[PDB]
Formats: sequence, structure tokens, C-alpha cells
Amino acid sequence: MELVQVLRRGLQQVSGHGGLRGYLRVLFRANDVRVGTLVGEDKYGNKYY
Amino acid sequence: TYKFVNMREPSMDMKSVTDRAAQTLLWTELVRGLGMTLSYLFREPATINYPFEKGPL
Amino acid sequence: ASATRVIQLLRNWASGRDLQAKLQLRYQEISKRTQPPPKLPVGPSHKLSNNYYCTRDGRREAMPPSIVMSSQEKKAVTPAPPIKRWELSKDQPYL
Amino acid sequence: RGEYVVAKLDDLVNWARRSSLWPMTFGLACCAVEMMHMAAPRYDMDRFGVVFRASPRQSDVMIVAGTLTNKMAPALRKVYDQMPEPRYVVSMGSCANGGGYYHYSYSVVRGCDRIVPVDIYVPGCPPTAEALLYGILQLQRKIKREKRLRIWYRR
Amino acid sequence: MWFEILPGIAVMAACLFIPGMATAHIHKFTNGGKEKRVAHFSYQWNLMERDRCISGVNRYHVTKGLENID
Amino acid sequence: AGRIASFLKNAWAKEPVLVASFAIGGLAIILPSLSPYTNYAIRINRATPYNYPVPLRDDGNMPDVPSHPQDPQGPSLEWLKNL
Ligand SMILES: COC1=C(OC)C(=O)C(C/C=C(/C)CC/C=C(/C)CC/C=C(\C)CC/C=C(\C)CC/C=C(/C)CC/C=C(\C)CC/C=C(/C)CC/C=C(\C)CC/C=C(\C)CCC=C(C)C)=C(C)C1=O
Ligand code: SF4
Repeated sequence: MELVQVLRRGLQQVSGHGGLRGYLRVLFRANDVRVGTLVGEDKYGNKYY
Repeated sequence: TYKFVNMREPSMDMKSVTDRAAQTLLWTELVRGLGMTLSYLFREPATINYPFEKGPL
Repeated sequence: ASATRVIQLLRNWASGRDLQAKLQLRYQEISKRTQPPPKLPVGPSHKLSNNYYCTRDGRREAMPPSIVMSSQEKKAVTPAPPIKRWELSKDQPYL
Repeated sequence: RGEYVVAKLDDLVNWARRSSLWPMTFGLACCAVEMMHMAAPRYDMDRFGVVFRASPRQSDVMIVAGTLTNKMAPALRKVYDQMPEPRYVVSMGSCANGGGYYHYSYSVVRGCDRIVPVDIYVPGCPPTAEALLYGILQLQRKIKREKRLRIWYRR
Repeated sequence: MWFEILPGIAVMAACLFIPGMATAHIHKFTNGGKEKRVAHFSYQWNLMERDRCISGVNRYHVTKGLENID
Repeated sequence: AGRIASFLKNAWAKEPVLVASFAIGGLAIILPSLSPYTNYAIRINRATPYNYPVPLRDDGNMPDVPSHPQDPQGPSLEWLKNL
């Protein structure tokens, strides 16, 4: 079932990035779609994962 | 001390000769390389994407 | 980014070894990047007595090159005894 | 308006250039070896579009990386002249940025610019394989900001 | 993560698929639904002309069964 | 005997390619004669009709050839149907 585990793991990626629109944003602009943890946000607007 | 590196005389027994003959005829060390790269194909790339993440100092 | 067990066998079999025991990509095993403040030692001469430089210097104890003959029976002598032929390895003889 | 179609064709052309510029195989000295580390799997220059093609007839950006000396300066300018247009030259490392450590010697030209029109200057001795990784990407922004046809439509 | 390789060959897989898809359907469309006739020998070519002549509409891929004859 | 076997062994070690070619090349010449199907192969080629079996006129005294391409008499090839 590892196949469907990585399948649903990719599904948690698209939901984690604020839905499809956020997923496409990070894919087209950040080139990586892995989710992380917000450890802080600077005054200039750069999120730190 | 020192260690000799390459003078290993191959045996001439029929099993050894056929092994080398099979190796030369049916390319094996070439396949050993292909299996090596394929194993080293399904690894995790060592790359890091630029400025979004940066190297360690 | 953890590989699926299905291909863990594939990479292991195709190379005839266990990659997962030791991988090139590093992981949590690395030493922490923040360490406690270290206390460095002092040298042997950090003694507050009997440390006179006259008995400790190294530069002022070099003499000029000793002269043995100038243009201004005895046995033959080699510059140094001939080297002793290296012994073969014990941990790994002929490859 | 013709300005709109010119700008759209402007963006199309440069985007092709900045996402496909090929650094030449031009290494000199200490500054070249770590640039291999950029091409090494750690940073993977190729992922950003570049390929390390030799043969200056088929290259765009020239990575002058290392000490530029007297005996080779004719060879470089011949090489630079052979590169087709557009061509960019990134002076990489302190040796090629003015002479580096050996600024005052007798057989080094103090600065790669005295032979070639030198583009963005990446400093370091050596610049880290990442330090000029930005240097390459910062050139990609320079390629992005050009006008070309915009000047032509207004020439 | 080797999945990224697949999108590359994925569009390529479609790319080589179009020609064989095109030729088969174009042959099926032009030649009256039936698969395009093969003429590797004069007998086949002679056979094709007879079909065209008896078709009346000057088209080999128009086969008239027993209803044509009495 | 010993020299011949050693020369084969020395060959098989020094070169595996030409000996393999010489061996399988050598067989390709001999067993075609010993094969019991080679006489069948020519029969198959003969059986396949490319030209018409042009009919011949009757004058009597011809029992061998049939008068209809269904009559029992004539050359029959049920051997090839099972083969
Ligand atoms: C001395 O110093 C050196 C350095 O540093 C100074 C270095 O760093 C390094 C280290 C860097 C490295 C990368 C290591 C390898 C480098 C070397 C120089 C070593 C020697 C190299 C080799 C033996 C191998 C060389 C391999 C190559 C070049 C790869 C070739 C294959 C590829 C797939 C890559 C290239 C791909 C290209 C160009 C893209 C496709 C090409 C196109 C033309 C684009 C497509 C175009 C079209 C479709 C046409 C248009 C038509 C369209 C759109 C169709 C529609 C329209 C119509 C009108 C029909 C080295 C070694 C070094 O020694
Ligand atoms: S700039 Fe520094 S690292 Fe680069 S070639 Fe000169 S001395 Fe070597």
C-alpha cells in the first residue's frame, strides 16, 4: 500500500498549500511543493519553513 | 609496508575459463555498470534549489 | 526530500549491496550546528615561574652551518645506512 | 498598439535566452575547480537551464574564472571574438576582477576587463560555488531587463 | 524523487502515439471505413483496378455485394 | 590429443569470440545434410503454387491426373497439412 501512501502524501501536498491555487503558485514560483512548518515570518514578508 | 595492487594471475581451470568467456561473450561487467547506475537512479538527488534554500556554512 | 520499500529492494539489488545502511545524503545524524562554549587549554609554557625565554627559545639556538672542509686508510661511508626493503602487507596482501 | 506586441515579443525572446544560456568550458585556476562544484550534484547548475557546452561557437556566457595572464590574453580575446552574438562575460573571482592576489606581478593583466567587455562581476577568492550561482541568476535578471526591440520600435 | 522524470516521457509517449494514431485513422477514413488495401504484387494491384472499375464511382473502397449482380 | 585439447582451452581463454563463431559456423554447414526435414523443405517449396496448374487435354489412358479438382486421384499433400 506504499503506492497509495505516496499518492495520498502528494494529495496532502496540494491541500497543504492552500488548495490548488496555492499549489500552482509554489510550483510555478518556488519550484518545490513540499510542505513544512512556519517557524517565523520576517517584516518584509518572507515566510520561513 | 606496501601492498601489491594488480598482478592477479587468473586461474586456467575450465570453470574459470568459461566464466571469463561468458563475461567476454555475454557482457557482464557492462551490465554490472548498468545495474549500478539504475540503482543510483532511484536515489534521492543531492541537489538543493537555490535561494529558496541555501547551503550550510 | 524515505524511499518506498518496493524500490529500496530495487536500488539494493541492482547494486548488490545495502544502500540504506549508509547513504550519501546526510540526515539527523549530523552534529548540531549550535555547540556549547568551549574552554581551550593553555600551552606547556603557560607557567608563571621558571619559564625564562633563555631556556625556552628555539630561534637563538641555531648555529651557523657547521663547516667540515674548505678549499682555503678510511673506510667507505654511505650518507646513511641503506634502506631495509619494505615487508609485504599483513592486513591486505596481493589484491 | 505596436508597443504591446513589441513588448510581448520582447519577453518571449529574452526568456529564451536567460533560461537557456550555456556557460562555456573556460576554466583557468583555483577559481575554476569550485565552479565544478556548482555543476556538481550539490547545486546542479543544469537545473537552472544552463548546459556546459564547449566550443565558443555554441556558447553564450563566458565564465572567466581564474588568473588572466599575459601569455593567454590573446587566446581569450580570440575565443571571445569567436563567440556569437549575444555574448556575456562574467568575471569570476578576484584574480579576474583586477588581478587578485597577483595584482602587482609582471605577467598578469590586472583585470579581465582590459581584454574583454566584462559583464556582472562576482567576487570571491574563490567565490563559493553558490556565490556565483547567484552571479549566473543575477545575469538572468539582466537578460530579463533588456529592451532590444523596445529600442528598435522607438529608434 | 524520480517521478519528475515521468512528465517528460509522458508528453513524449503521446508524441510518438499521434503518428500511428493518425495514419491508422486517416487510412480508415479515406478508404471507406475499411483498412487501407495493400498491393505488394501485381495481382493485388490488378484486383484493385477491377474493384474501381466495377464501383462506378471510381473508388476501390466501394464494395458491392450480391445486390449488384442478378 | 593433449595438445589439441590444450589449444582449444588456450583459445577459449585467449579468445571466446572466433571459437564461438567457428563452432556455430561449423555446425551450420554439417547438420543441413543430416537433418531429416531438408527433403521436406523442398517439398514445401514445390507445393506452394505461384503459377496456374494449366489443364491438359484428354485423350484417354491418363488415370493419374484427375478430371476435377476434387477427385481422389492426383498429387495430394495431407503430409504438409499435419506438418
Ligand atoms: C575545463 O572547464 C570545465 C568546466 O568549467 C569551466 C566545467 O564546469 C566542467 C564541469 C561541467 C560539466 C557539465 C561536466 C561535463 C562537461 C564537459 C565539457 C565534459 C565533456 C562532455 C561530454 C563528453 C558530454 C557532452 C554532452 C552534451 C553536450 C549533452 C548533449 C545532449 C543534451 C540533451 C543536452 C543539450 C540539449 C539541448 C541543446 C536542448 C535541445 C536543443 C534545441 C535546439 C532546442 C529545440 C529546438 C527546436 C524544437 C527547433 C524549433 C522548432 C519548433 C519549436 C517546432 C515548431 C515549429 C516549426 C516551424 C515546425 C568541466 C568538465 C570542464 O572541463
Ligand atoms: S581569485 Fe583566488 S581562487 Fe580564483 S584563481 Fe585567483 S587566487 Fe585562485
